[PDB]
Amino acid sequence: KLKVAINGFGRIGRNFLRCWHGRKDSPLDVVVINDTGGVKQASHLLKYDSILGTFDADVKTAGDSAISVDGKVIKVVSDRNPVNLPWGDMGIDLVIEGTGVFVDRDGAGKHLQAGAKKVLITAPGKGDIPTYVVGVNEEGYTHADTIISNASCTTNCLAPFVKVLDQKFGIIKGTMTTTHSYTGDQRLLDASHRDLRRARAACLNIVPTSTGAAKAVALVLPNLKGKLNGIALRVPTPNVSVVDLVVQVSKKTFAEEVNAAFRESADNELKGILSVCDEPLVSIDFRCTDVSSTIDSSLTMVMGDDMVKVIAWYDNEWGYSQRVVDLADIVANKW
Amino acid sequence: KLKVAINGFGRIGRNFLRCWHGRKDSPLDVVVINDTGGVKQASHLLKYDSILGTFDADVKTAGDSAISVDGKVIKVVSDRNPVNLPWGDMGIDLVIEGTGVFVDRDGAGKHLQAGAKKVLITAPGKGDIPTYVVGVNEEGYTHADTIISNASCTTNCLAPFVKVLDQKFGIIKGTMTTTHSYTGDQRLLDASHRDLRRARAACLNIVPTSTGAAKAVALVLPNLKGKLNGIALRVPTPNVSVVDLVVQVSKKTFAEEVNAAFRESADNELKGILSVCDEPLVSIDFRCTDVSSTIDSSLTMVMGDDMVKVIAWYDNEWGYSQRVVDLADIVANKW
Amino acid sequence: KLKVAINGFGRIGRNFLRCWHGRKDSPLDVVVINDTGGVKQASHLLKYDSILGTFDADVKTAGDSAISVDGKVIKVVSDRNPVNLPWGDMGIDLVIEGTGVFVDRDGAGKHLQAGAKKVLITAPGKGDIPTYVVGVNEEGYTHADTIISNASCTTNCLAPFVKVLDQKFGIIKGTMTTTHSYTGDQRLLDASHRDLRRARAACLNIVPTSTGAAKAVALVLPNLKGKLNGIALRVPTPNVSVVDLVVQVSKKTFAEEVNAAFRESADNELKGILSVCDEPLVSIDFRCTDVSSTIDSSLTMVMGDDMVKVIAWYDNEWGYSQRVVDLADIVANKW
Amino acid sequence: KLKVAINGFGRIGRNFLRCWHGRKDSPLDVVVINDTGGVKQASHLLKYDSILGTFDADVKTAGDSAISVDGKVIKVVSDRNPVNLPWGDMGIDLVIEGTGVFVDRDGAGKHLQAGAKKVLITAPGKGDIPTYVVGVNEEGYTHADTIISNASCTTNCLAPFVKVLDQKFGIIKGTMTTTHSYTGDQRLLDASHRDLRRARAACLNIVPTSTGAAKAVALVLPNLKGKLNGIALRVPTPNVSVVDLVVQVSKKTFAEEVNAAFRESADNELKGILSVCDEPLVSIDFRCTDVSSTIDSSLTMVMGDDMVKVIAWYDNEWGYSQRVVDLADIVANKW
Repeated sequence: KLKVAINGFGRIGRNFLRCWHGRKDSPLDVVVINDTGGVKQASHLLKYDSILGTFDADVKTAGDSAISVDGKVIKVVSDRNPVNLPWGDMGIDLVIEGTGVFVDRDGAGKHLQAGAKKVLITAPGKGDIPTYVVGVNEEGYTHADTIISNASCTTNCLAPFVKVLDQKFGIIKGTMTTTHSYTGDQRLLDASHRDLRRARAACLNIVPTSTGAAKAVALVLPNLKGKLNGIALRVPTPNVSVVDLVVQVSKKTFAEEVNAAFRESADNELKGILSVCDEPLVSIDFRCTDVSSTIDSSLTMVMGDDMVKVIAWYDNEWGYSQRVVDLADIVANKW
Repeated sequence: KLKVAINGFGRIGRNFLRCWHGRKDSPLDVVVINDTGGVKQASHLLKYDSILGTFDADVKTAGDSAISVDGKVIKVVSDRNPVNLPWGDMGIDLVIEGTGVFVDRDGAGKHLQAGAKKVLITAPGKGDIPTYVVGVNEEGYTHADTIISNASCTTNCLAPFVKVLDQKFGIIKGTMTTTHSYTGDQRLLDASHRDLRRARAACLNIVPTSTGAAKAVALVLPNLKGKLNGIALRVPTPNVSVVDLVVQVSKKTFAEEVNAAFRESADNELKGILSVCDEPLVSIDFRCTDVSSTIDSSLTMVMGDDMVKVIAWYDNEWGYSQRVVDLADIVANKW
Repeated sequence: KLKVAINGFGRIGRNFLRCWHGRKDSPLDVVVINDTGGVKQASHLLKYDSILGTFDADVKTAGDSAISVDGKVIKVVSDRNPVNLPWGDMGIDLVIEGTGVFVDRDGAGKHLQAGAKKVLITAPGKGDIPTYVVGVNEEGYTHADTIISNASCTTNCLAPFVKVLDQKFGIIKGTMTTTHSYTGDQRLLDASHRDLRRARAACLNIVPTSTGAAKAVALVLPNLKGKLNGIALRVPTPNVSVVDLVVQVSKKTFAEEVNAAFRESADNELKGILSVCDEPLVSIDFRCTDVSSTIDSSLTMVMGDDMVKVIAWYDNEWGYSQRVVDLADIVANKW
Repeated sequence: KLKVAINGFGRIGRNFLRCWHGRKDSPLDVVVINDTGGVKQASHLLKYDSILGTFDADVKTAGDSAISVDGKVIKVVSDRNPVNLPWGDMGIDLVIEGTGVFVDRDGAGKHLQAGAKKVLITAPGKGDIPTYVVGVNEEGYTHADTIISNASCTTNCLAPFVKVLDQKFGIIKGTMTTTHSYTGDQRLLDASHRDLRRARAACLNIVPTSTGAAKAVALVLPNLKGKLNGIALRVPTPNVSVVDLVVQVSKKTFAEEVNAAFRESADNELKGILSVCDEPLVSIDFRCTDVSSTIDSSLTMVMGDDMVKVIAWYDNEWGYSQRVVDLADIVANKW
């Protein structure tokens, strides 16, 4: 139904495509991809992937500016400068902005110059741009919004249960580490990088970095402004990340009661978004799970009586892309 | 000077040997090794190691029950049952117990049956056994002690700065995660293990596990009984681990003041035991450092005003072995 | 139809179970598992696996000596000594011997003492034991055979195309390296192992080892006795291995003609066993492929005019288990 | 003595610096580095490295355009376009060209425009450019040569023993695989790359690639023109690579006799360049070895009677840089 274009056909982009493609009765129709990489490359990389594994579809080139996915021809255009793209002419309604570069209203604003009606950025914006997280504040999406964000996938992991915690015990202050699967921009071998931590061999190192995720939460849960801070440690697992959140709450509680509250929500207001796992699983068991955030219930601790600790696993790539589609077809669904 | 025997010549054992061997004017003399592995294997494995790298010494077999290390002949005996070992006859004074199995007074007690004068266990004991951590409570070692422990190397990392924090701001309650290099007992591929978490491929997984380290701290810093809890996440780095400690203190403080307190101690009561790093380093930069614990100062945070967070790197193998020698030559030094 | 028992429920065993379970109209019925590990563990490990990924089935305990797989109850018994097992009473026809230990006629012979009618060993035997490879010599299986082998999965990879090469160009002599995914018996950290190469950290090392595979080929392709030798290099990829075979042939040929011969067979006598890949794929694209051996056609070289080189990818775990079922239901099919 | 400038201060460049710096009585003096990265970064990255480990030196910034290495101030300049660099004014004699980009006489020729007297490229050139390998053809270096190459470090590994083999048994034809530590230009995660093989996650994959090394050998051992071909398989080890060379020789030989010939040369014409290892070592034991190439003698095979197979380990980074200095101080030594 909704005329959809994907800007950028790297990990996030391709990820969105196969996510959308696996859906029951998608309100969305994807007609075009803007990628400078070329049609041969876009095809190949869409079909094969070390993390998501081979795509279960007939993916091939259809001429020299399109790919088919089981017959379904998708168009492929190739401009570096977004103001050019034949959006207008192709009557595009929603752009998935996955390049990572055009995060402001001034960079992303270039898409509505090509004559596109709405833009969804797959990354936090630099102010004045409304971020949204399905399960957290999705209710607040006006149709008037021309440019919207979906935040980091860490924030997509963290916000849902922070909501639950805040709603039910009342976060006073808290801090958080994100044990995080290594990520594209890091260095295979020690080499040049603006972050001297991130210049360093990704496969050999626990590498510390800043995370936007803590302050970023405040954007979608205003009640938490300046109550959280964080750090990330990139580790040599390719995918699947864990958040390690310590908060102090106002309602005296205990480990078991916390876990009950998450289950309460996992079966109700967050069904499909939050899960609670009561099994002794390891990181690679959360590969390809459809939820933003799974609480590892055996690991929840409360010291005592008000400092609560919570460990949640998230699939950094797939779980996030799932949300992007969840957001995109709310945009579509209420037109 | 001190007649020293090493029981068990696996990682911990060999590690102790090359640690001792690199020392200025060692009060210790190592004369015997009890290993069922054999002399060819003990030699080879002592010379070559993926983590510590090739040992800078002439290591070779000397006949069939001894190895030389640059001429210095060390004897090698081979009984499974410790009550047998010719300790008495060889006049052994101090046994480094590195097998991991004989942790109680009833298992380790078997060494003084062979006629050994004192035993040092390289692991926490099961009650009635005094643990000791150099920098923390080493002052309390009586000579009367026949069986002593050195705790986990995690506790050896954590106790020193927990001391500082407790002494200076006063820990009320706190919790802690140990991002930890994977460890020998874990599974290369998914296979049988008492811990279903630990049955799982070590090189592919963030694997959660219990850590003794938090309660274990209380043993050496009694003021902290039941104030700390913890968890570990084994990750696919071979060596070099980080502790991620969140506490609530009673003296309102700020990130910068905390770091000053560690530096205060790193230059004084903990010189050589605690360091503070002001450089943006990554895990593999702490390989082969001589200290129990290095604070990553850029990472210290305080929210607000009393919840303090501290990240410290430790070399799990080398730093710990360094302490074992530090303990062993206190035992020797005051005879 | 065929009454089937699985001895040993580690990687190979569990692998066979989920392989069998995914089949169109299996002639096989699996009724019992002999595993000392326990029912809780066998369930969990059957459901979750880092290499094959979560099993797409309802796997759970059914009482204390059985597991269900989507309702289908499988029995679980637990003796260490095979002569005991209630095979006779349970009327077992075919034992999948996956423990790895009972490879001779004298060790495996213990199963027919429990009153089992035929045994299939999932590893090369020590002489007098007929090995079989589907696609290579499966035609020669008499029903009289009480004990049969399926060789190494390396031999299962190598034999098929060695056949083709031998049949069509005529191998004179040749040599071969198996770049091989690391394997269970290797060491996570440097520690005790009969092979001093294999004592060493698996995740950090290219580790050289002996392979049975070259001489083992001669067993199923007698024409090649003493014409091949090999070595393996274990590498830090978990699964998916490559064979790097150099032969000298008698029929002067060229890279392109060789590849044509494999395709000839991949579409005919080896359809489902050998594939030829004309795509620039990497190791992790061959995960979960159903064939013994995929030729990487872009990589075939001929120097000149008679020294041919061939690179084939194989899934060490899954592809092999697929064959085990292929063998097991030939045994069943011709009763 | 020799006025030396280093162009490019990435892995190869920094590697050369610490290599030169560790030398007995270097005829070389390094006075300048051209790096766009900046002085803070160049310092840090020179001091810390995941592969070579912390540099054993006082490395720090000295003002804003220089670094000190134990007092010894080295200058740091920063132009992208080489024709600009103040070589002339600084009286530079020899440029180490380590950027990788300026490999032709037309790109590298730009350095002698800045007024530099000789250039040494750390990579194969595109024709008309003399390559040199110490131990192989170093005798042929005229002083007239303004632009020289040092080939790939694979060729630096392979050429020495190919020489020995050719000299002593006489290579007729042969083929070769290079199991190779992953390398900078590969992809941390599946992403855009001219080579679709090399676009793929480096840490998860055995990735096949073309190697220049086989044809490249012919350049330094002309007798072997069109007698060798090769392929590489990048694997997830960071450093330390192995060459797997199969040749057919004319002198009927046997495994043991081959190995004797290498030892013959390792103690004579190739002392310090080729070694022969008779120990069951693994890849990570060859870290930081000073030789181009170590033969793994236990692995040599001869089938039969004339197809010889040889496995040699090389340190891709350090061993090569060692040669670069070996070449540079021949240039210096005969002025």
